[PDB]
Amino acid sequence: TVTIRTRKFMTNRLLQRKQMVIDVLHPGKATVPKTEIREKLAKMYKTTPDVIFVFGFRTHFGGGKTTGFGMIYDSLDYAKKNEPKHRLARHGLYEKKKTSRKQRKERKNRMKKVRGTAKANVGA
Amino acid sequence: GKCRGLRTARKLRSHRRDQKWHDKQYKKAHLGTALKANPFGGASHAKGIVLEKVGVEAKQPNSAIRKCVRVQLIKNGKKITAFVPNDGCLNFIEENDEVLVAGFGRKGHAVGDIPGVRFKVVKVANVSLLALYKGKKERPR
Amino acid sequence: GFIVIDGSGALFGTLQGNTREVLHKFTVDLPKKHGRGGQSALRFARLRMEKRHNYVRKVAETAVQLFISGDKVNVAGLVLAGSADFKTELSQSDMFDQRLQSKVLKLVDISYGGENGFNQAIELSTEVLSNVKFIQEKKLIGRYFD
Amino acid sequence: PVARSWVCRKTYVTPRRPFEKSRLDQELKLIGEYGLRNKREVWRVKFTLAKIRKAARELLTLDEKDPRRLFEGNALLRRLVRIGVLDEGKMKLDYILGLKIEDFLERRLQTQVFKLGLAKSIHHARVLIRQRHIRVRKQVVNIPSFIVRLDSQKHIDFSLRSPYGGGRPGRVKRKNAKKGQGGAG
Amino acid sequence: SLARVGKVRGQTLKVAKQEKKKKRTGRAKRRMQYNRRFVNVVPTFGKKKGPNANS
RNA sequence: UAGUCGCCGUGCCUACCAUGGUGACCACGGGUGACGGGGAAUCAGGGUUCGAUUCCGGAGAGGGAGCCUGAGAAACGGCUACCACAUCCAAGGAAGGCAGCAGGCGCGCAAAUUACCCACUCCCGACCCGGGGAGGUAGUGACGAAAAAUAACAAUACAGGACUCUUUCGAGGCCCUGUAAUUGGAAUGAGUCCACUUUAAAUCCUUUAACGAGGAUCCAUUGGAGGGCAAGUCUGGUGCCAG
Ligand SMILES: [Mg+2]
Ligand SMILES: [Mg+2]
Ligand SMILES: [Mg+2]
Ligand SMILES: [Mg+2]
Ligand SMILES: [Mg+2]
Ligand SMILES: [Mg+2]
Ligand SMILES: [Mg+2]
Ligand SMILES: [Mg+2]
Ligand SMILES: [Mg+2]
Ligand SMILES: [Mg+2]
Ligand SMILES: [Mg+2]
Ligand SMILES: [Mg+2]
Repeated sequence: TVTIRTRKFMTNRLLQRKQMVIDVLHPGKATVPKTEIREKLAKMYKTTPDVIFVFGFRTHFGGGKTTGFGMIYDSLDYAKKNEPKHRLARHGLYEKKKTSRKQRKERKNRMKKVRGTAKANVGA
Repeated sequence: GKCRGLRTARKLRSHRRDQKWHDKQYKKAHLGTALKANPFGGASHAKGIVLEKVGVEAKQPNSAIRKCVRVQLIKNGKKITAFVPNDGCLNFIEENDEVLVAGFGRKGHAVGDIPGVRFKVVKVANVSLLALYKGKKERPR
Repeated sequence: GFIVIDGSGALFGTLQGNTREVLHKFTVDLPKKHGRGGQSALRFARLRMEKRHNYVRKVAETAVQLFISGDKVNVAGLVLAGSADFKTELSQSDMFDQRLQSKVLKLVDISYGGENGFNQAIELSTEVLSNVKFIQEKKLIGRYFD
Repeated sequence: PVARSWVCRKTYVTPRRPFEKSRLDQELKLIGEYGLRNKREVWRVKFTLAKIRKAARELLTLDEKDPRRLFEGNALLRRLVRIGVLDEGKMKLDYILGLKIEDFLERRLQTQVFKLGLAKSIHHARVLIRQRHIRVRKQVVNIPSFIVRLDSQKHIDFSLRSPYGGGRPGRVKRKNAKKGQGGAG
Repeated sequence: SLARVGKVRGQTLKVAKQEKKKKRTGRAKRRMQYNRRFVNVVPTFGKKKGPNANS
């Protein structure tokens, strides 16, 4: 029982892509998940669902309208080439490393302390 | 005014500047001798140690034995007669215990029977004297 | 008066001629030496000495509260007490009052930390409280048990 | 250095005399009529009125044919006619002095609801509103103080997602239906 | 003298507090009050007696 | 007047002449719990006090002083002294500065977690790749601002009031208002809690299944009750004592 119109749709000549805010109507239910949303936009836009990365939905109070931003890239190669790291890890195909920022800093200074070949021995 | 001249701004202002000082309250605010003499030094509260319990007798028509307590402040060393108010609260105040003291709502003026006592006790040993009087909390022993 | 310090917990108690009294006692959750390894262990003793001194600040504050009276001691004697040099930091600390350093009667080491140790520190005092009948009793009954 | 606003103010002012017997009377009369929660709630209205009268005097005090006075007056007028207090024929800022608080309190939603009759009492109306039972033009309304414009006054009715509306029963009928059904077997 | 501290409060009879029906609250409580002022009573001659006026 | 220095003008500095300049229009000197301003609080109109504080300008990194290096420093997370204070030594020596962030001592009436991240904003660098306790994000936080629950309704009794009626008292009930631990079912979060979304990964919030309220025990407080000042000559104790 979902319906989807587009809003502020635009044709970008410089990445040769289209971008628009997807206005959904979804009465009586939660924020619909992104996996299904991507497959269904894929069939909407006559494109594979691999490339459609959609994010930032927010259901309004009252509960018959979510809003999230979306754009569709011309290739997988171009999207992977020029797309956010956080927006790939949303899905899992990319996975940021889970080394804490302070531990990287402490690494930097610990390496900064010693001169010479012991640099290799610095890493664990 | 009396000199309602168009160019006597200076003469007027000067006169005003001299006469503000004859007002007793302005002088009170701006000379330091009052602020420095006050042990509170422009403060609401002040901590202090109890060193003895004193029964000061009341003034006329009235007739009563007010229960005050001689505190010595830590920061200055000055001595104060902080009065404990209500019924049966003095048995709580043990000697050699820290109490937070406040004013008495008069800005340097004696109040009624208790002659020359501008201060009252709020806490005892991180324990509100109210809570002890009401019976909500207990003294830590 | 008597201040009793320990990594376990404190205790404050007074002493008349014959009678022994207890004034106050408390706890502090000073986290221990193991704390956190590798990263922190090298800088652990420095942070821990700061925290121990903060505990020292709290003990110091209690002694000022009790043994000071308008920057002048009202109780006659004050026996500081602790183990592992707890009392010495309390003695030499700058929070500890100078008019009081004039009248530091004694510092006394104890074990385990507590009331029995409070009693032992009285036994080390013994010679200091010569005027007291409790001390003369301690010495006499010490010979009687001999 | 931080990315914050810090712009806020108090919305109301307390009365200068605390125990006027006539004042206490008046606040109680109006409370009884309109089912309000306390006196602050009124006084914040008194504050909005205070703003209106003070600006209204400013324009009257200016000279006529001041382009500032004309534009500002016509904008104030737009807001008042939109809410639908004064009539569009009636719009002129001298009548603002001959003007009273009750006309603004009339356009609260708890009152407008009791007047409409869809609520039994004014208090019931309040209980319904706060219980999220009703909507306006596809927009769920939790807040009884909502000032209803004339455009959106007519479109009030029950909501579709409601036990009262065409939907599932509430928590208590869930308990009474489940408990009564279990009592049956 | 300092002998009499805390005499009377103590010697009075420490009576236990009796139970009562919980009072109405909030908006409804203020409603009830309004009603007890205006809507219930009718005009009566003379000087009005106070709320807790008992005799 | 003539030079020195200095990037130029000038007691900036040097030398030689002249003897001037300010002052009751408050100079000069002393104080200031004074960094300044943009502003805030208060108000009829006039005014009064405050303004360290997230934007601008100034000055400063223990005290004073001196300098190399550099386009730019009289730099303090660069050096050299003396002074103040502190840390180790095999005795010859070594090294030092949180008015950066956290955190701590001390002073006090008086003030927060050694948390996460460059994903947003911008900045630096030789830069399509690096770094950023600037900044942002969470934790605590009753300095304060906005909205908003802690019951609502019906039927039975009763007391009353517009109606018909009735000499009053009472009677008939279309009308009601209130009340009654008298019944009746209807409605909700707070919370519990599957599932998504949120988002760097989470959390909170919004949406949603399932539990979650009849004394809706899911127990709302602080101050008062002679006057000033809205409101008990109610009951028991004390008797210039206590307050
Ligand atoms: Mg400005
Ligand atoms: Mg500035
Ligand atoms: Mg400036
Ligand atoms: Mg500086
Ligand atoms: Mg320097
Ligand atoms: Mg550092
Ligand atoms: Mg610097
Ligand atoms: Mg410092
Ligand atoms: Mg960034
Ligand atoms: Mg920072
Ligand atoms: Mg009064
Ligand atoms: Mg009265």
